Amino acid sequence: VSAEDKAAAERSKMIDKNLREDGEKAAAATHRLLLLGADNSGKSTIVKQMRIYNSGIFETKFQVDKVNFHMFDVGAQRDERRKWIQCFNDVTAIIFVVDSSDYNRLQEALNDFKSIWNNRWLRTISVILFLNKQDLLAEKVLAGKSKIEDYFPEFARYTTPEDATPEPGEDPRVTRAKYFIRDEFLRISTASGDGRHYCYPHFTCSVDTENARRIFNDCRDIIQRMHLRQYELL
Amino acid sequence: SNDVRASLYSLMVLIILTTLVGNLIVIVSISHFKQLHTPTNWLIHSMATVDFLLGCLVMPYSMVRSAEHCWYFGEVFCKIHTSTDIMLSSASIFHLSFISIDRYYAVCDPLRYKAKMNILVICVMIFISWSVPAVFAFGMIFLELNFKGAEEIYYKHVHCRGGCSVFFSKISGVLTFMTSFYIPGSIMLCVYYRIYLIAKEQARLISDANQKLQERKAVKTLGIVMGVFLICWCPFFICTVMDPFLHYIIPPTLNDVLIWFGYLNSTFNPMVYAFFYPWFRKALKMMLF
Amino acid sequence: TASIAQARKLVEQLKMEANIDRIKVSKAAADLMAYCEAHAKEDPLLTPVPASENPFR
Amino acid sequence: QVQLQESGGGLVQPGGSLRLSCAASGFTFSNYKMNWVRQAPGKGLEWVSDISQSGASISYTGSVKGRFTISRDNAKNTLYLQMNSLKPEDTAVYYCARCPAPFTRDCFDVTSTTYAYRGQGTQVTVS
Amino acid sequence: ELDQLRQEAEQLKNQIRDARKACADATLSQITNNIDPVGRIQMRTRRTLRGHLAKIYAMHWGTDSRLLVSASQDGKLIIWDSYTTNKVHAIPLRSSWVMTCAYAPSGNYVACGGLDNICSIYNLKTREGNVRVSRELAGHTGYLSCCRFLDDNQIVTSSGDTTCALWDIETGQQTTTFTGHTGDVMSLSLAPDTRLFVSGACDASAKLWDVREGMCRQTFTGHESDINAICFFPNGNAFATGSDDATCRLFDLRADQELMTYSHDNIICGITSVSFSKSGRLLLAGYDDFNCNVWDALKADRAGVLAGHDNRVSCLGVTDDGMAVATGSWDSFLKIWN
Ligand SMILES: CN[C@@H](C)Cc1ccccc1
Repeated sequence: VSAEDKAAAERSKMIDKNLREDGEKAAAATHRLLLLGADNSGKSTIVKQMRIYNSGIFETKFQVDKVNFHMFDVGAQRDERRKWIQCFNDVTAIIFVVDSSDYNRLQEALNDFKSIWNNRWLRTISVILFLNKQDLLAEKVLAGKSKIEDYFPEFARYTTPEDATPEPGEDPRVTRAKYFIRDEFLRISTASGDGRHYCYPHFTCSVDTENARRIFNDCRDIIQRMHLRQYELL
Repeated sequence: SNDVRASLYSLMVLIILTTLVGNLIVIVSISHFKQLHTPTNWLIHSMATVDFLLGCLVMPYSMVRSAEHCWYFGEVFCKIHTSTDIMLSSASIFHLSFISIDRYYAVCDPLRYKAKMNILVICVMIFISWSVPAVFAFGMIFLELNFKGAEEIYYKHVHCRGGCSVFFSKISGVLTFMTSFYIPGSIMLCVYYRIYLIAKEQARLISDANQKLQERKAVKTLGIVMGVFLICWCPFFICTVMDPFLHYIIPPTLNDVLIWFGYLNSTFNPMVYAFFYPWFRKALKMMLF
Repeated sequence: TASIAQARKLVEQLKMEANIDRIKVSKAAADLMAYCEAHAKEDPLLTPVPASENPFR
Repeated sequence: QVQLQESGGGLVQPGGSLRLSCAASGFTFSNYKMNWVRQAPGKGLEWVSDISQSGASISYTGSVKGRFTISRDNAKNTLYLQMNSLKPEDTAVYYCARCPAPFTRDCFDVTSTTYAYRGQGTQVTVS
Repeated sequence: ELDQLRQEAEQLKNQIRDARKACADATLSQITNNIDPVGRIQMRTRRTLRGHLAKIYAMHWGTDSRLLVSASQDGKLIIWDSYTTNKVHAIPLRSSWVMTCAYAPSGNYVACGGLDNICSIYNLKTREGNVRVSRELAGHTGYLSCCRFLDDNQIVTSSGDTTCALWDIETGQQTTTFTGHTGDVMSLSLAPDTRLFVSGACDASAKLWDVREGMCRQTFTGHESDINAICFFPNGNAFATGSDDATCRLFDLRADQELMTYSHDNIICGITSVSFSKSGRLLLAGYDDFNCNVWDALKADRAGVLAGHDNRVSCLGVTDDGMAVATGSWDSFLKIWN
């Protein structure tokens, strides 16, 4: 009514217009990812690879097929994560990088993944699993000095999957070891998945350039399955 | 046959009541809850509005025409009623087609879906589905070019039909078949076939992944969605487009059952598109308490 | 050295806390009750004010 | 006040057996998962075993399967770790870790450096 | 030696336990059993403030009881005029992951922070009329969980690095640092006089801090899990803590002991936020089941429920005049109840 009330309403309308502009760009047209990994992991190399496309949290922005991705990596945070990891309950996917060549810490990585998977607030978030350090894993397997079955006795009985596609120059032992690790993660993935979220394993290296495309395709698949489930098509 | 026609009146009254009520629940639920305020739900809300207006503005007079076998409301109101009939039927079909297109973009363009299928484009879709049918129907009916070249046949059919009917010529029949039914129906069928293939592939992949270690929902859902539409509309439109070439052999009561299948489509649309999905039911229960 | 220093600081804090002058629970409950009784007539949420006087009509 | 007290330990010959026990108080013992973690000299904390609220589901680390077996007694509010076939690499301080929240299936920070709901720890040495 | 020091700590803990046991001559429940209950409390959603794109993580009331600042994890602070629902400001944050916000008692500034470990101060009354980042307080080695203004120049913040800190906004330096918590400090509450404040942290412990001396005066325990929320009683002689074990508890500073426990067998979800009404008779608590239980603070009876939020209730505040209650939620809507 009055001049002051009209001015307040006009300011509110301008604020709403700016909010409408913001709700499209950087709010709904961009996909947010959480990047997780241990100290020995190579998630820094993953960030460096994705870049070509004193405290707090680190953000990486990259584009694939004109789709905007914001990948977040926690910086100066303590080792207790049951509180600040609730902030990421709505990200499209979680990038989980694992040092597959470190047998001694594979169980620690598996427990990390299991806690991430079974969390109440991350109960609907798909995990993109990067089994990093494949070259180092190959060297360690070929050397034979480290007995992988001494950490995981089930490996003495595990047989490589029939559909396991190996590299042209992959030694059979390397394939068996890498697929054993992948299946160790996938057992946790499937033992508690009610179809609300899925895990997408990938074998990666520090020199690999396909990680951005992997993330793009996996986010596409995640959202496609989410929509299919929403419309009772899945 | 007083008793039989009274039973028919009761049956058509029941159909109108279910259509009106179900569409009213859909409209109120979508418009009330801010939880459901999303562009796809607004497409569904517009479709429900079209169905409700078909229920209240069109069906009862066609019931009178069917039960009394004649028109009591005069030439002017018959023209208005035919125009509204055609407009609202085509608007409902267009809404179905646009919902299909939205679903196609949701499933086959997951990453850019939220940016593409925004409120502006959905409003454009609603405007098209409300306007193109209106212009087409009213222009055809009031300018009388639907029966151009068939004046005597049109009048003979009108007299036989009980006072007035939905009459088309060969060219007008083909044109209305291509506009109201064939194009939206083909778009819907193609997009839903693609969605079916994608859903089957994804289901097979998930099943294989879960089988390597340690329901056919798409078939059921898409079968319901496409079968309701086909059963309701395909017979009427096919027979109507074939009729002028057959030289108008369709006798009364057959057009009646067919157009009442068409109305049954509007009766069922809320069930197929709103009540079928658990989220809408959850919102409705939230309304209950 | 870190553990023993932590223990020393913890025992110092525990002494500081043990030096507190505590009050009987009955008096604390009585004081809380007295505050609630005194300020009951000024709590719009306890006793809804008429729609004519609340701003969120 | 939440407190967990482990008991048992000391020297033992290789191939020997131990029965580690933890007495828990200050919380509803039956509402939480319970874990066993250990820290060998010069190494970080390592998760050893786990057991659900009712004891229905249990887990072990690879190097422990077939040797240790975790047990839970909700009536007595006591957690046990029967340690058989001990080996020199088992020489470590054993802590009992409480799940941070009740009724939850995840155990996020049980193995962290300064987790609040861990026990004081008991030292186990194998000759 | 370490063993001797820990044995001394055990002896001192026994001393404190016995001393506070001697003071438990009665219980608040049996003292208040003789007063009639407040009754079946009813509150209706007067306003529903929408406009946030993502989950709301915190909100705070201005001292005038009209303006309202809320923080959302879409990277936006919005100042609402609760009377008219109009927006007053929309501050774009440099970091999307805001976990807390504050409103200066004078209303000139607002503060916020989160996973960036930085408390940013925004000048709401810039001469040019555009909100500017007045200061960016850095130094905490963990996410900011809470922050509260003492005045236009001093602010107290709690962080996930287990420490609270008192800052001078003008200079931007940590005037005082509060240490002693074993886990993340999750909530904070200044006393009415701002001479004292209490912080609830993981390790299921609450501590009372004196801002001038900069030391812990009392440590309160009794919760079985993390303390997610804490609020001072209007009198300032007591406070209430909400925990992850689905329980609220009331502590008295002078009794140095827990007085009452607010729990029900059918409630098993954790508590995210607590607040008192103006008289302190009603204790409002938010839960992970997106309900809010209105507790009779003196009787421990559920006086009512606030329902209507679609997703987790994250924040909850009562106006200075006690006229209304604002609750935010992970569904991105704020609701004013009365
Ligand atoms: C009964 N109302 C439709 C059955 C008539 C019609 C004809 C052509 C196009 C659309 C609609």
